[PDB]
Amino acid sequence: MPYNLPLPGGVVPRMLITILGTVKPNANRIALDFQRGNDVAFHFNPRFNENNRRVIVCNTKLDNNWGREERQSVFPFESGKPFKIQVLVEPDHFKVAVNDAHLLQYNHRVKKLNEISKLGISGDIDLTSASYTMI
Ligand SMILES: CC(=O)N[C@H]1[C@@H](Oc2ccc([N+](=O)[O-])cc2)O[C@H](CO)[C@H](O)[C@@H]1O[C@@H]1O[C@H](CO)[C@H](O)[C@H](O)[C@H]1O
Ligand SMILES: CC(=O)N[C@H]1[C@@H](Oc2ccc([N+](=O)[O-])cc2)O[C@H](CO)[C@H](O)[C@@H]1O[C@@H]1O[C@H](CO)[C@H](O)[C@H](O)[C@H]1O
Repeated sequence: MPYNLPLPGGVVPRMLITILGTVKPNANRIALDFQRGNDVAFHFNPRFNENNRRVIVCNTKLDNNWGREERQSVFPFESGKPFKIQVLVEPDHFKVAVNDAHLLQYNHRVKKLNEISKLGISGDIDLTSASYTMI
C-alpha cells in the first residue's frame, strides 16, 4: 500500500519535498504521484525489472489517459538500500535529485500548480519520512 502527503496550498515554486526510506529487497517498482483531482500532474516511476532492464518512466495522466512518456536509463535505486528522493518545484519544472545528486527534470504539463493538492507515494519502499518545506 501507499501513503498520501497532503499539500494544502498546492504545489508552489521553491517547494522542496524530501522522501527518506529504504528500498525493499527484490524491489519491482517505486512511484510518486503528484495529483490534481483525477489527473496525475507528475508520475515518477522507477521500474526495477521491465523486460530485463531498469528504467525510470515519467508521465502525466489527463482525462483518464496517460500522455507521451519521458524515459531514462540512469537508475540510482538498489533493492534493500537506503535512499533519498528530493523534488524541487520550479516555475517551469519538477527537479528530481536522488541521494543529493541531480537525477532528472520534468517540465510542467499541468500548469495550475496550486491545484496539485497531494503527493501519493507507493511501491517497494519502507518510508522513514516524507515531508516538505520552502527554500
Ligand atoms: C516487452 C515488450 O515487447 N513490450 C512492448 C509491448 O508492451 C506491452 C505491454 C502491455 C501490453 N498489454 O497490457 O496488452 C501489451 C504490450 O508493446 C508496447 C507497444 O504496445 C511496446 O512496444 C513495448 O515495448 C516497450 O516500448 C517502450 C516504449 O513504449 C520502450 O521502448 C521499451 O524499451 C520497450 O520494451
Ligand atoms: C501493463 C503495461 O506493460 N503497461 C504499460 C504499457 O501499456 C500498454 C497498454 C496497452 C498495450 N496494448 O494494448 O498493446 C500495450 C501497452 O505501455 C505504456 C506506454 O506505452 C505504459 O508504460 C504502461 O504502463 C503504465 O505507464 C503509466 C505511465 O505512462 C503508469 O506508470 C501506469 O501505472 C503504468 O501501468
